[PDB]
Parts: sequence; structure tokens; C-alpha cells
Amino acid sequence: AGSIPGRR
Amino acid sequence: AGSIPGRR
Amino acid sequence: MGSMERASLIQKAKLAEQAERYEDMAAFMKGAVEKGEELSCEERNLLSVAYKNVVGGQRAAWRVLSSIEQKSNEGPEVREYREKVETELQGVCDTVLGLLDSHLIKEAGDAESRVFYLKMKGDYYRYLAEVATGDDKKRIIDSARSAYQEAMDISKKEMPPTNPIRLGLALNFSVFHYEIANSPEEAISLAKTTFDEAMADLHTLSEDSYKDSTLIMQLLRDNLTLWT
Amino acid sequence: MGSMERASLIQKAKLAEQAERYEDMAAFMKGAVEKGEELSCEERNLLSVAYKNVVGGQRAAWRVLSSIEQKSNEGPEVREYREKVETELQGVCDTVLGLLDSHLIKEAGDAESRVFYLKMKGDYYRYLAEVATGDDKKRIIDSARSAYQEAMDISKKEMPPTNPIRLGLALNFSVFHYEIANSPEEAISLAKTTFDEAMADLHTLSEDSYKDSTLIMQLLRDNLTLWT
Ligand SMILES: *Cc1ccc(S(=O)(=O)N2CCc3ccccc3C2)cc1
Ligand SMILES: *Cc1ccc(S(=O)(=O)N2CCc3ccccc3C2)cc1
Ligand SMILES: [Ca+2]
Ligand SMILES: [Ca+2]
Ligand SMILES: [Cl-]
Ligand SMILES: [Cl-]
Repeated sequence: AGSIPGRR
Repeated sequence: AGSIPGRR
Repeated sequence: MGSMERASLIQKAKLAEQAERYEDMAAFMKGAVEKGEELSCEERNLLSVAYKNVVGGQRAAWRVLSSIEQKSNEGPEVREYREKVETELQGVCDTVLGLLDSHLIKEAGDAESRVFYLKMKGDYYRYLAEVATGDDKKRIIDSARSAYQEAMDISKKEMPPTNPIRLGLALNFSVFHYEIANSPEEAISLAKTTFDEAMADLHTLSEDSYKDSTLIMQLLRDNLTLWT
Repeated sequence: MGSMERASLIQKAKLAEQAERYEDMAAFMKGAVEKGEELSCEERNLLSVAYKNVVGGQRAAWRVLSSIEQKSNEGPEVREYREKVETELQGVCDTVLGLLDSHLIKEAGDAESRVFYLKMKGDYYRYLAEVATGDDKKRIIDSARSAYQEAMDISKKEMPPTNPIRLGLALNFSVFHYEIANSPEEAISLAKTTFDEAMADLHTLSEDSYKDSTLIMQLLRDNLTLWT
């Protein structure tokens, strides 16, 4: 499961 | 120009 | 960083990001926060990017060491070094939480800033929970839950369902439910409802906002694919 | 790291490499060197891998910042931050050079160890030369040249032309000639002669040694392709 990255 | 890497 | 100008700390944080010097970037942004002024949207992103990258590297190292330690439990050095990395990770999380408590959250009145900081608070308690054991785990887990829940309540009242901060908050709260709270059904329900309500609001968006929202919706879908 | 056992420092350096914690790895290997005993072949590789990765990240950051600074020269913050990264890089190079001088080189009597350490000495003076200006550049450049030349003289007398340390030394000395000493013809001649003499000795090697030697020969060929 992945959380949001810092940048696009 | 590349020098040697640390590992293979 | 008390002797450096606020604007110079911000400029140097941007340079540090370009140079992939995330520890420096986080130290510059800590100094900027400690000037005592509120942060703009761009400055909030600099703060979050810097610490997310520092703690992300620590988490990856802790996971490598924890796996080695568990395999060896199937001298004291692997446990000692895992503990050293764990203490350093906890210290960075405590630093970020301290910035949020002194005094970023209490001064944040607009929904975009308050939700952003409360999502950060949930994230850093979640990283503490990943390494916690026992009863201390329980109180840390509840602190993450409470921060994410307050952010969710504000986001649902004040932001459209495609807002990227609202979407990233829902994504990370769903990961909390799946990975920390042992609530995979709550994780799946939150991700699905978030995705579907965002889909129904895409028609309102410009091309650039559409791209931002659909990128995060794809992350929700990627998790749903892994979880179902 | 004076209170930690030598064997525990070595074990923790191996764990740090697996966790991609190269700053920790270098600090563990500095502590192991400072125990005062000679290093085995494996331990020498741990020392070199750790510092090559730390200084390699610093060099990449310095190059990013130096490019930004040059473009802005076509406030003081970019120069100040480039100088900060540069001072940190110089300090790591001085630390490695100090370990070599106190007392790794003077105790190294076998050709494999002495060539390895003198190649390191040439490399860390080369990294100092990359950031040096003016007359200080001249003496630093000569210190790199002198270390590489002594290593070359020993390697040619004591090692076969396929020995991986001999090959990596020749590769890095050729980079020195091309990038630092403004001697591209010397760089090309050294790389070509090294490659051709190794080719003629491959018939003597086992399958595993053949793989090690041919990998470094391909690096020599890659440089020759870029340079000609
Ligand atoms: C939690 C969160 C922080 C920032 C944003 S953003 O709208 O500023 N943005 C940067 C992060 C990101 C990552 C992947 C895809 C898009 C974006 C947009 C949103 C949420
Ligand atoms: C300078 C140098 C150090 C070590 C070696 S090695 O024989 O121990 N070896 C590790 C580094 C490397 C990198 C690429 C391809 C092969 C090898 C082998 C050689 C030279
Ligand atoms: Ca000021
Ligand atoms: Ca001892
Ligand atoms: Cl305010
Ligand atoms: Cl000796």
C-alpha cells in the first residue's frame, strides 16, 4: 500500500 | 568519463 | 538557523531539494518555521517534502534492519543498530510534531492550511506507530487517528471532493486503516468512496487541476487493486 | 567509536551497507581503522565503499549547486550554500586522507594492500582537486598524481595486468588525466594500453576472475568511446 509522495 | 564504482 | 534571514532559509531549502540534500532541506525549513510567521502554500510543501524524504529514508533502513533481526530470531549488533536507527527516526518525528504543536496548527485558520498540518500530524504519529510496541502503540495509534479524523471533518465541510489535499489525506488515512489500525474494510471503503466522489466532481476542473486530481485518484485505485 | 569492539564495527558496517546508510557505514569503518590493526581485503572494500558513496553524494550536490551558481553569474545564498557543501566534502576527503596517513599506508607491505590505499589517496586528492582553485589546485593535483604514480609503479611490478585493483587504478588515473590534469592524450593512451594488456592475459583466468576483469575492461572501453 502506498501513501502520497512528496511531489507529483 | 566514469571512474570505478564501489561494488560490481 | 537563528541568524539566517527567513527568505534565505526558504531559498536554500529550494536549492537543497534540487541538490537532493533533504537533511539540509529539513534543517532550513525548521529554521524558517521557527521564525514564527505562518507558511504560505509553497512553503508548507517545502516543509513536508523535506521531512517526508528524511523519514522515508529512515523507515526504509529500519525495515531492512528489522527484517534481518527477525530472520536472526528464527550477537546484539543487529538489534543495537536497528534501535539506533529507530531512535533517530523517532527523534525526527518528534521534531516535526513539535513544529506542528509550536505553533503551526494553532495559527492555521484557513481550511487548506489547517487540513495540511493535521494530515502531517497524522502521518508522523503513523510513522511512530510503525516502530512502536505494546500499550505505547495504542496511544500513538489513537493520536494518529484523532489528527486524521479532525482533518477529514474539516476537509469534508470546506473543500471539494477533488481537492488534492483532501484526496491525499484520504489516501494516507486509508493506509493508516489498512497498515496500522488492522481495519482493511475501513481502508477499502474510504478509498472507494473518496475515488467515486472525486470522479463525480472532475467535470468542474480545468485541465491542470484535472491532472493533479486524477494523479492522486490513481494512487487510491492502485491501493484498491492491491487490497481487493 | 572507541568503546565498540572492532568485530562489532565491521558487522555494523555490513548492515549499514545493506540498509544504504553510507554515512553510518563510513563512521563504523573509521572506528574500525582507528583500532590500529591492519585491514583485510574485505574490510578494505568496506572502508572504500562507505567513503566513496558519501563523497559521491557530496560531489553530485556540489555539481548541481556549482551549475546554478555559474548560471546566476552570466543574492549570496547560492554561493553560500555551494561553499557549505564544498567545506563538508573537503572535510570528508581530509578524514579519509588522515586515515591513510595514520597509519594505513605505512603499515601496508603487501602489494594488494599498498596499491589499494595509494589508489584511494589519489582518488581523495582528485576529489579535492575538483573543487580547488588556483595555486592550491596545483599542489593538490600533484599530490593526486604522485599517489597514483606510486600505485602504478608497484602494480606494474607486482600484479598481473588483469588484476582488478590494477585495472581500477588505471581506470581512475586515466580519469585524473582527462578531467583534472588536462591531458586527454595521456588518458586515452593509458586506457588503451591497460585494456590491450589485460585482453592478452585473460586466457590465464578462471571464469569468476574473467568476469571481474572483463567488467572493468568494459569501463575502460566506455571511456575510450566517450573520448574518441
Ligand atoms: C498531502 C498533500 C500535500 C500536497 C498536495 S499538492 O496539491 O500540493 N501536490 C503535491 C503532492 C502530489 C503528489 C502526487 C500527485 C499530485 C500531488 C500534488 C496534495 C496532498
Ligand atoms: C579500486 C578497486 C577496488 C576494488 C576492486 S575489487 O576487485 O575488489 N571489485 C569491487 C569493485 C568492482 C567494480 C566494478 C567491477 C568489478 C569490481 C571488483 C577493484 C578495484
Ligand atoms: Ca528578518
Ligand atoms: Ca577488543
Ligand atoms: Cl492564521
Ligand atoms: Cl603490514
